[PDB]
Amino acid sequence: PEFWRIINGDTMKKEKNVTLLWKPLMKNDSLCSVQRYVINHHTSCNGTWSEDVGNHTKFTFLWTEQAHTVTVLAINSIGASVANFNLTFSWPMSKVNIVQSLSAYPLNSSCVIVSWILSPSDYKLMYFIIEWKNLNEDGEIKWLRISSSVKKYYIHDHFIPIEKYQFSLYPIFMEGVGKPKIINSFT
Amino acid sequence: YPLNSSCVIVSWILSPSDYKLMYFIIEWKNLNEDGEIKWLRISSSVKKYYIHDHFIPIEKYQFSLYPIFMEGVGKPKIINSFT
Ligand SMILES: *[C@@H]1O[C@H](CO)[C@@H](O)[C@H](O)[C@H]1NC(C)=O
Ligand SMILES: *[C@@H]1O[C@H](CO)[C@@H](O)[C@H](O)[C@H]1NC(C)=O
Ligand SMILES: *[C@@H]1O[C@H](CO)[C@@H](O)[C@H](O)[C@H]1NC(C)=O
Ligand SMILES: *[C@@H]1O[C@H](CO)[C@@H](O)[C@H](O)[C@H]1NC(C)=O
Repeated sequence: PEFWRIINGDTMKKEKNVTLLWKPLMKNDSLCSVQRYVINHHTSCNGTWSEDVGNHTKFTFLWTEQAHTVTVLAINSIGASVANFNLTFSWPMSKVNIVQSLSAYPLNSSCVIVSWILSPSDYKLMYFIIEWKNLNEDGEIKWLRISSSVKKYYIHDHFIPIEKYQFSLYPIFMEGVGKPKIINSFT
Repeated sequence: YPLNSSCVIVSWILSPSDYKLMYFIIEWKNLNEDGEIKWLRISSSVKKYYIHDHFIPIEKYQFSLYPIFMEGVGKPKIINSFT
């Protein structure tokens, strides 16, 4: 699976609610069928266990402490997956910004232009998240994972000219997720 | 200058000379990416051209108008920045 973290809370509060969302596996990716999914959490106590999420697409947790790591193992009847995606949460690196600017323009109803300019940083940079949402209705969040090597990508999605949309870019580092950049419209 | 995302209008001016000119070739090339060179034909009777194609307004595009006389190609003319 490819999980995605949703946060619904104030930045001032030290405890944040994190929701995990993943796109259902396809026939080839899961090698066919996976009967049940499991999510494991990493704790400073180093407790090894398993938590069963079910076929439900939503899972919620409350993050308070420093070092937390989540791994979504897709256990099949044969066994468990060997390679999984990875993400970290912590405070100090959530303020550093490496991307100063970005712009978004509409081509038509099928594609959107996004460009960004960033600056070199001491830590290694590998990949980025770009997602979009609608303010007219509080629907589901649509997101995509892109590489940091290429500075230019066209979003292929439906877009209503009348409705006003929100775009945002999340940076990813080994230490965690940095300061998110959210764009409203032309300014 | 681009009228919108799908139309660009170019303008020029000519002066009398001993040689005569027959047609013009409109050529453009991108800066950041090394894309294929696109060229178009135009006669000298009409002074305006409405280039219609898919364009991305954000990036700069380099334009070039070249003249033709009895002896062939003349001095290249380069347009680097949008007006
Ligand atoms: C997170 O997972 C990736 C790949 O699954 C791995 O390369 C990396 O070392 C992991 N990080 C930690 C802190 O376990
Ligand atoms: C929108 O533009 C894209 C190219 O950016 C093109 O593939 C698509 O066909 C266009 N939409 C329509 C409805 O023609
Ligand atoms: C741009 O202008 C040209 C010339 O009138 C027109 O054909 C075209 O429909 C216009 N494009 C848009 C997106 O309005
Ligand atoms: C092409 O050939 C014709 C006849 O040989 C000549 O009149 C014409 O000038 C030539 N074209 C050019 C560009 O010289």
